[PDB]
Amino acid sequence: MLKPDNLPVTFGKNDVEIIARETLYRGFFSLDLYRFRHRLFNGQMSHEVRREIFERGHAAVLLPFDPVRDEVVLIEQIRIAAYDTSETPWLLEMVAGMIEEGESVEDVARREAIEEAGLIVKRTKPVLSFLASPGGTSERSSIMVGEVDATTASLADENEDIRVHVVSREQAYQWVEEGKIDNAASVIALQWLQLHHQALKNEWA
Amino acid sequence: PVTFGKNDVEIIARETLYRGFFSLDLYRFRHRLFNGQMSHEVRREIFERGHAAVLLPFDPVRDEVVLIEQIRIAAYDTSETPWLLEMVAGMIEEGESVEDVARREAIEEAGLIVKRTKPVLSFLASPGGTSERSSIMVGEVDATTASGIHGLADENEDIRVHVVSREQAYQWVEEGKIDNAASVIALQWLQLHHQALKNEWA
Ligand SMILES: Nc1ncnc2c1ncn2[C@@H]1O[C@H](COP(=O)(O)CP(=O)(O)OC[C@H]2O[C@H](O)[C@H](O)[C@@H]2O)[C@@H](O)[C@H]1O
Ligand SMILES: [Cl-]
Ligand SMILES: [Mg+2]
Ligand SMILES: [Mg+2]
Ligand SMILES: [Mg+2]
Repeated sequence: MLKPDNLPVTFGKNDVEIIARETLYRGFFSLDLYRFRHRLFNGQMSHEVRREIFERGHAAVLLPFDPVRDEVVLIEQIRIAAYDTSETPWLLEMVAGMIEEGESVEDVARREAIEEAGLIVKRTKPVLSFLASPGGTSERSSIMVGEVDATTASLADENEDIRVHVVSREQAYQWVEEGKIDNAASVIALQWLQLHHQALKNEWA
Repeated sequence: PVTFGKNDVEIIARETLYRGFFSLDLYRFRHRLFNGQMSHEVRREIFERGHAAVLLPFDPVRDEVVLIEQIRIAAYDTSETPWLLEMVAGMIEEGESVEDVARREAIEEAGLIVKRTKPVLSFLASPGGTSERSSIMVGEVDATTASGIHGLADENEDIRVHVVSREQAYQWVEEGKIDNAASVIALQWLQLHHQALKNEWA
């Protein structure tokens, strides 16, 4: 038979038992309660543990990058939840969209690039996929870098709710360091780009 | 860059839809459009769970990182395993500073006594559906003493500590073996600033 998969952690998916899932509140996004038992590091089985989980979904995130002009296209839009801990709820972000049945991360990213920023992506490349806050939410965001021509930017579909900004990669990175760009998807994407722009520029050359 | 501020948004109401360990709130508001007019009323369901203090344990002398392992059941449906490799992290309670929480949780979750500490970055995990803000700090630790299982008994935290070189942790992030936001952000930051940090502390 097959050998088991290698894991970087101690226990795998088979070492936990999801006893039950109950909806605590059902709205656009449901807040659920998971009842489960899992192996402890000391070898013993746990009691039943209960956790409230915000079932948010799965998102596609696209970093529009122009390797020739070394620029990034950012979108400005309001994220009301940022109101209580930010100076302004209008954030500079990446192209993004929720992924539904039968859709791929790439399909959503390309479609969002057109709807939100009026950009037509060329080559795309998988970057990273992260869990926004796994202690309380199931959300998972997959990031891809999209090859674009920043000339075609700076009139898009959602132009009254979304404003497009074309800036140098270095300017964008600087804003992250200064804390002027602080939403997870953007920070991760821009740090990744700052760590890999040369190779990506040569790859797409 | 951004020009619209809080005066460009009219929060009509914030209602509590659900209140348990965490709360679920509804925001009813109007916000200005990029054509200058005000939007119709908009509703958004927001997950309110407080704010977090995150600590990246870094040994400048050995160039190693201390990671903690623990199960996060919310990762079950989209991950290969619910047990994640993460940074020390705690919920900031009533009037506690990011530093107090980060240093306290480091003892609690990993039994590490952090020496010098430095702020890193503060981010919003997902401004679209949650108000959560996580503030990351890097803490100087002696990795040769980091070990074993920890976590608070009364909270029922079962946490195991792992010590790996900084390069490995960074490669695991680019490889998707560490993929929770706080850890990814903290480790890419470390990879971008490790030489300057070693120079300062080592
Ligand atoms: N889903 C939940 N429902 C009910 N009780 C819960 C839930 N999550 C955690 N708790 C309770 O809080 C303790 C964790 O305390 P912190 O240690 O004080 C906090 P920590 O878990 O670490 O969260 C900090 C950051 O790490 C994760 O990524 C989170 O998303 C967050 O951004 C757990 O032992 C448990 O008792
Ligand atoms: Cl498997
Ligand atoms: Mg914790
Ligand atoms: Mg705590
Ligand atoms: Mg804790």
